[PDB]
Amino acid sequence: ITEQTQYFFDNDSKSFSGVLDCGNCSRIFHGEKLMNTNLIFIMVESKGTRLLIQAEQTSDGPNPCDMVKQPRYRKGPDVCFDNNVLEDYTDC
Amino acid sequence: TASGVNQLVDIYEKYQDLYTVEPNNARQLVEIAARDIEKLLSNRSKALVRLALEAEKVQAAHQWREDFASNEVVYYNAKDQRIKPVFIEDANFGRQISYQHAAVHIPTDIYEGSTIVLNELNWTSALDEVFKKNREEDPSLLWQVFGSATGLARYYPASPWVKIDLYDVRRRPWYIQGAASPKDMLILVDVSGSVSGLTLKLIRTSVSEMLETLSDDDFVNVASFNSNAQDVSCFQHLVQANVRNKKVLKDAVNNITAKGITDYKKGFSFAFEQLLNYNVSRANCNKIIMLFTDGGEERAQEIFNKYNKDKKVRVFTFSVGQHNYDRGPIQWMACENKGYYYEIPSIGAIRINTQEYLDVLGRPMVLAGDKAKQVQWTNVYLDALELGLVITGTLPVFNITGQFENKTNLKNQLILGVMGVDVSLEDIKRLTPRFTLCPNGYYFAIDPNGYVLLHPNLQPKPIGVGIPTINQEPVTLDFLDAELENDIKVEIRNKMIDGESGEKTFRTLVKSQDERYIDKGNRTYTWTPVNGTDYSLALVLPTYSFYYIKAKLEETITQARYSETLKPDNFEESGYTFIAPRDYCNDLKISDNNTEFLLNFNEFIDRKNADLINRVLLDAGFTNELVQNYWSKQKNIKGVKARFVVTDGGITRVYPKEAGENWQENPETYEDSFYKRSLDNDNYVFTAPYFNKSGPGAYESGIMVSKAVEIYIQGKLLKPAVVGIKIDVNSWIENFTKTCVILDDGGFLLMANHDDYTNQIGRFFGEIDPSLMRHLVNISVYAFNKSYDYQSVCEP
Amino acid sequence: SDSSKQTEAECKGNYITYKDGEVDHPIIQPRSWENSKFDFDNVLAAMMALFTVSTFEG
Ligand SMILES: *[C@@H]1O[C@H](CO)[C@@H](O)[C@H](O)[C@H]1NC(C)=O
Ligand SMILES: *[C@@H]1O[C@H](CO)[C@@H](O)[C@H](O)[C@H]1NC(C)=O
Ligand SMILES: *[C@@H]1O[C@H](CO)[C@@H](O)[C@H](O)[C@H]1NC(C)=O
Ligand SMILES: *[C@@H]1O[C@H](CO)[C@@H](O)[C@H](O)[C@H]1NC(C)=O
Ligand SMILES: *[C@@H]1O[C@H](CO)[C@@H](O)[C@H](O)[C@H]1NC(C)=O
Ligand SMILES: *[C@@H]1O[C@H](CO)[C@@H](O)[C@H](O)[C@H]1NC(C)=O
Ligand SMILES: *[C@@H]1O[C@H](CO)[C@@H](O)[C@H](O)[C@H]1NC(C)=O
Ligand SMILES: *[C@@H]1O[C@H](CO)[C@@H](O)[C@H](O)[C@H]1NC(C)=O
Repeated sequence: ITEQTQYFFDNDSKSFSGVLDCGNCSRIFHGEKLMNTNLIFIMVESKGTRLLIQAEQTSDGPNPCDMVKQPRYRKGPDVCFDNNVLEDYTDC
Repeated sequence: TASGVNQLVDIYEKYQDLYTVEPNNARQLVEIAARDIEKLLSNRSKALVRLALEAEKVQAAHQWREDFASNEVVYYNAKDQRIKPVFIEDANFGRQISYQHAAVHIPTDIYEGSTIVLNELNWTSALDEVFKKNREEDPSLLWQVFGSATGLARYYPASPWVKIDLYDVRRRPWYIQGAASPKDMLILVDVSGSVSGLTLKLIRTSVSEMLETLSDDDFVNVASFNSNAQDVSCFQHLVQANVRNKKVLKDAVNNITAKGITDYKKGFSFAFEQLLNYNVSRANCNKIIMLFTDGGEERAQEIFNKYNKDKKVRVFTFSVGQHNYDRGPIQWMACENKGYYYEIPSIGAIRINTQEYLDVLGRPMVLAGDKAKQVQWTNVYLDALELGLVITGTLPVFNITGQFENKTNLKNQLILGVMGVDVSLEDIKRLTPRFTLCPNGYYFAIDPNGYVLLHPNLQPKPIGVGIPTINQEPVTLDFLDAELENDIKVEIRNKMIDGESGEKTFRTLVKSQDERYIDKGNRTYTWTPVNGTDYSLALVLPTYSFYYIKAKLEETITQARYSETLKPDNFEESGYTFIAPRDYCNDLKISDNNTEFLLNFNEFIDRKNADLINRVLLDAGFTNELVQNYWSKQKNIKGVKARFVVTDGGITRVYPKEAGENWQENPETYEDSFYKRSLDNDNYVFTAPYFNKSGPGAYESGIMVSKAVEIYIQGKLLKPAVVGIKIDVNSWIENFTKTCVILDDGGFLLMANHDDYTNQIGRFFGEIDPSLMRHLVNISVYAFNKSYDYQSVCEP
Repeated sequence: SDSSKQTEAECKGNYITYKDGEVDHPIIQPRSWENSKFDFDNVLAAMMALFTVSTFEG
């Protein structure tokens, strides 16, 4: 069960700016979406931790011991053939 | 300017003739296809019913010979007195067929020539004349099969059986479904002191060999007792026995250990309590308590009096292992309650025993004479003769011997076998023609359990469960796990399971075909039940896919010049042309090699389906008029590395005819990730080539750029083609530097001013400078969705 | 050979052994309805098989 991730823009806002606090330092970025185009242009203060990954990486599925608490909807069949009187119970 | 997006819109608009923009009714489209699928699953119901009655009317008159030294039974044993057959290579089945007799498969340890079997090869030799009648009535009828309850399967189109043959019909999903109704199993493993040793290895093996006889519509739990009854797993109630729920139970049974005294009273008072738990949505009949143990003294009569007084629960008991404890009380428990008693002395005796209780559960089915012969379609699974993805319809055959003499005090309450008829999904994907839709639109269908039959994201490979380990289940993808979940597609699913017919238009995220981008879009989910079965054929259309260009063309001259347009020799002056391989009467699909098919296509149109071949020519001319008028004039624009166009209809053209060698996108237009991606946006899209692939690129290929081709032909919006160019990075590097990272959604680097970043082009921005992105994500830009792909492979 | 077939007429053909008791790793072996090494069918075979007992060997 590989677990894919994908990214996309939340806001339609074009102008971005902020401050980084990675460690014992800071950085300033600005970001502007190239309008009428799927693109984002950002620059941050020149370089001076843990990796993010986007490729699908192996993982166990969703916690199966938890999805059963609140399961998905389901409609079983309705023939349900059992409990007939005229049955020979002389086998064992 | 380079691509010619508005240099083509005129071409499509200029030829107002040669068009008829017709609408997809999206309600007469589902119903006309959900009535074709219902007709298919009804023809396979006549082939079944006509087969059950012939194998019930011949069993009645068999006379039970017991002497086959003479009058030897003649048959084609599948693994090779016998028949030497003649085999014709049939491309339909993908293997060798004979069509003149029915093969037989005796499992690898049922003696081929015992008396109980040699009769089975006799009265089932009268099926060969109704196997042949069924397909001769209607071809494309893949596998008739009679799954006799003595190991034998007599599947009609006789092929050699497909390394030890552990195949045994009495376990295949299409058998345990016909042979019994939904269960509520509850295994009571006896992990007490006395099972320590080998008896525990057989209990852990035999339990996991019984959870494999459970469908997706019958529940199960695995208790255990050693003077205190608990659950081996973490479930605490019945859990449906899915492909996944079983894995929790199997992996919790295997990690069990023997300890402490044995207490049958406190361990049966826990089993009968978990079968009364009526707020879990159980399958509300065939309650069972399959006790696994070695042997004891206490027949807990006061437990079977408090609970199970009126005999609703069946206590099957297994006395597993080699030992000398009293198997007396155990025999009483299975006899007093409406059960049966099985003995499992050692491995090998595990497979043949755990599948036997279906002969007991099927007793109240035989007595319900013909209210119980109902066709029943198994959830999608992988065929056991390398056919692909199939679904089988099951129908039990009962034993009518002495009937109408009213004898019926006999073994006349067991079934001969379940007999099935396979429908392949590649035969259901032909009743839902996809080509009058946009590449985004598609049909799909779901079980009443939610699992998708017929979904485009349903890869023909076994479903996955759990991370693998260092060292016969069906393909059951739930509808909410083949598509991105949201609180609106839950309403759609819950309204398709109930069988209601409606419609719902909403804006939803759609994952890109190459699992890298997510697109917001508008989708209209129409659905309608497939009367007469339990399915819900739905159809999802982009809001702009409500019209399609059906070409009218009968002049034979205009298509004549279209015909040589895409000849391989005219490629220098008319682009390197591809055609999507599509369904024609006799034209042969590629051998993974497009250029062979393009050569093939020309003869079949040179010699003389109608619409698909009529539409591809119109695109070829319409595309060619572009690649001759505009693309040829302004040849070799500076930043361009290649100029390409794709249409619904197959034609894909690239000008340089050298970049065509570097055209990675597959020739099928309806599967191109960018073509779906760009069809959904209303601007240009940049598809970053992957980073560090096996193949080369990203310098000699450039980076793709695409834009849809929107048309208002008669006030109606269409997007019937996608033109685009492959921008070389080097030319665009300078114009960038002449002015830092440029970036697209999905966080894929296209360029960076620093030229170590730009060396690893296309890598995920966040495997480069993760500290920025995690902060950059958290400013409400670059959202992320995290879905699961249950059908994929891993190395460990 | 198959510990679950208790007669001549039921003990014919192949069956599935498992090496070292591993549940996986099947091996297909034939079924042989073989007498013991030292049987008591005759008085002579009985005397031979009582000799080997009185030797304390086997
Ligand atoms: C289903 O049955 C109804 C009658 O109840 C019929 O009018 C309708 O056309 C059918 N729909 C399909 C999809 O077959
Ligand atoms: C169903 O069977 C009828 C019987 O003649 C046949 O005419 C029809 O073509 C069949 N349709 C399919 C989809 O098998
Ligand atoms: C059963 O076998 C006998 C002789 O072996 C033969 O008379 C009869 O035709 C066989 N039954 C069928 C259905 O062929
Ligand atoms: C196996 O069961 C023991 C029982 O205490 C538990 O401690 C252990 O974590 C379990 N291991 C696995 C892999 O389930
Ligand atoms: C289900 O039944 C159990 C046992 O009686 C009870 O403990 C629990 O509260 C019930 N839950 C619901 C949702 O009714
Ligand atoms: C069906 O029952 C009859 C006795 O009524 C028996 O002779 C026959 O062998 C049974 N069916 C099969 C397939 O064994
Ligand atoms: C490219 O992929 C190979 C795969 O084995 C890996 O060894 C190598 O380190 C990768 N190089 C880069 C620059 O990612
Ligand atoms: C995808 O992410 C968005 C933005 O965070 C969130 O609103 C939405 O619920 C997510 N959808 C899925 C299917 O996870």
